[PDB]
Amino acid sequence: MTTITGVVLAGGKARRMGGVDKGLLELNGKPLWQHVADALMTQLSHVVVNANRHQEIYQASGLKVIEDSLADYPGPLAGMLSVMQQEAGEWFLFCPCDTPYIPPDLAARLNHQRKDAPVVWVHDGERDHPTIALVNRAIEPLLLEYLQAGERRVMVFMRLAGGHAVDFSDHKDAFVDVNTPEELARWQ
Ligand SMILES: [Li+]
Repeated sequence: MTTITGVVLAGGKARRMGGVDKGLLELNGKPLWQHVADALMTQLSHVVVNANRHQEIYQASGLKVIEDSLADYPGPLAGMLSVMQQEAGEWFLFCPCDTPYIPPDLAARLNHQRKDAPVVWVHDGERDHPTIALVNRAIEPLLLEYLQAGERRVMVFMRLAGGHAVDFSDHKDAFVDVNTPEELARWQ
């Protein structure tokens, strides 16, 4: 019913008994994934989270938790596909669980700059963030074919799908990512 579903990508696998659950690390008392979810809810009515560990903890804030298919495909594309297979609706705005400062015009600017492409993603002036991506439904069969072929590379896929980068270089620091607990400590 709404146009774009927001999706927080809070990782798959647990390729050694998980280890650190990055989405649940807390920034000012609030799990990183929830910072992302709250920022997406500012701009979108329907937001879900892809998480494959500690699902009960993710389920605590009342959002739908989507788990990866048993295919166990590699990398962030696997979560994107699992969500498209389990959610209706024509557009998805994906964002990883570690970029807590994403801006309230993320969806609007990506949509304004889509210019007929089926996929666009954020470029922050220094690097591509191909997992912060507005993706049309039509990408679902292409993703499934790519992952079934044994591929994993995210940027390569986004290029094959006919996507382009959208320039968010004017958004100072909105796309900083917190990759480690060590990094997290610096933003408290
Ligand atoms: Li554990």
